Amino acid sequence: DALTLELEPVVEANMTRHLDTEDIWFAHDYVPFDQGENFAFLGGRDWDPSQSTLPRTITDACEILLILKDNDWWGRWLGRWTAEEHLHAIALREYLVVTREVDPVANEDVRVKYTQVETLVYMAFYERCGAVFCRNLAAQIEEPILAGLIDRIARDEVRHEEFFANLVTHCLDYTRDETIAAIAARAADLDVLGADIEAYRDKLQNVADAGIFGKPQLRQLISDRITAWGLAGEPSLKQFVT
Ligand SMILES: [Mn+2]
Repeated sequence: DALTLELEPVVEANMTRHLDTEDIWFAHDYVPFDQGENFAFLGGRDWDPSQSTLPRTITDACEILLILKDNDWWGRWLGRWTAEEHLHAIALREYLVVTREVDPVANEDVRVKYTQVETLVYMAFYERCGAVFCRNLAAQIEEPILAGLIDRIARDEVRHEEFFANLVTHCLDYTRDETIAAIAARAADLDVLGADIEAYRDKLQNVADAGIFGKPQLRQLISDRITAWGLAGEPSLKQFVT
């Protein structure tokens, strides 16, 4: 269709950029397997609170990320983007279970319509949320392995945002008032990361209190993203700009 055909040269240029500037990392390289130990089923010991040494703010933030991450040139991009997201989820899970920093039972227990433009706009904001969250988190982590891991993730999220946001720029050029309306509607309705997670109210409040991510960070990044599209004085969006 017509939008897909408009976007293909932009998808190509961005895929080309993303590949030529790639600096590939592996989840397994950020996991201190030497510290791992058998659980009680295999003759070791089960988890208990004494095994966790990281601040609860840091582990709450990581559990939120993990939950979110677990859930044609364009096809080439979606496949690449998907694999990067997946990579993040593996690294986080493996770090967490090897180090025993959280109760692994909790996170392993099986018992517990958008237009195309609307979708690209949503993803640009959502990746920017990811990038701010992981940047702020990495900056508060003193444990160097984990700090390294989260910093890798943050750098990928910057790249994700750049890619989606560039597609949105081409949408603003091809089909302006549609794109603006989509930005207005997302700006009004976006919530903090993990707002949809059942029973995470306490964890969200804790990561907000630490300044990693909350309503103030969300409000500012929304203003910055609108501004970065050159839309800061656009009449229907000035109410989301600080
Ligand atoms: Mn991402």
